[PDB]
Amino acid sequence: SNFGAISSVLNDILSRLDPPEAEVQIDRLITGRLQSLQTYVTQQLIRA
Amino acid sequence: EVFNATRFASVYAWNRKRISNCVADYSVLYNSASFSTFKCYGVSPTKL
Ligand SMILES: *[C@@H]1O[C@H](CO)[C@@H](O)[C@H](O)[C@H]1NC(C)=O
Repeated sequence: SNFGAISSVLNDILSRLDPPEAEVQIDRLITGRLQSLQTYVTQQLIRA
Repeated sequence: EVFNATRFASVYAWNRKRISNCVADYSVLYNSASFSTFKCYGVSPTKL
């Protein structure tokens, strides 16, 4: 999932842009994925 | 054959040439009348 970032592939954001921009995008990846874990994790705890 | 072409089509109707089935000629672009600007939106210039 894009999570708002320009692509869902980690490297393909990099090699497209100069990193000082990627630092911004990779947030919207991390902020997305990190969340998606905490969703999944908090699920498991409840389900556990 | 695109860059150094003598007479371009006008901005309103621009001639579309597919560069295809070849090995990158980008190295020869260095020494020339070159470009007023070289701006890569799709990838960083090193990845070319
Ligand atoms: C275009 O012509 C210049 C010489 O005017 C040359 O240096 C350059 O390599 C040419 N471009 C390509 C892609 O061959």
